[PDB]
Amino acid sequence: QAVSKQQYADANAAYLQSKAAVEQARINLRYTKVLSPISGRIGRSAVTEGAL
Amino acid sequence: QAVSKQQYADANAAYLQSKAAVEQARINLRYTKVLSPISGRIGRSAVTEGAL
Repeated sequence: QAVSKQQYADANAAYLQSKAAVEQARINLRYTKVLSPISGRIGRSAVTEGAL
Repeated sequence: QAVSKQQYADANAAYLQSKAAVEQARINLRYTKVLSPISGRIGRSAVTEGAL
């Protein structure tokens, strides 16, 4: 009873939001490495280095 | 003349302060019994026993 159910709610609420954010962060970081989907034969790179 | 006007003043002074305090005390006590404003179907008590 040291704290209202509301407070604990808001708390666990933010906690979930965070855990969410981190997972999304992790995924984006991982992609800073664009790997090849299949094993075929790649050709020209339509995208140039240092491009956006 | 058995006592200065000052003394009687200070006296009646405290008396009023008291009478004041009591009334305020009375009101707070009365508010400890949370009554229903109207009649009808009440819902879920968004507050649990023991909770502040």
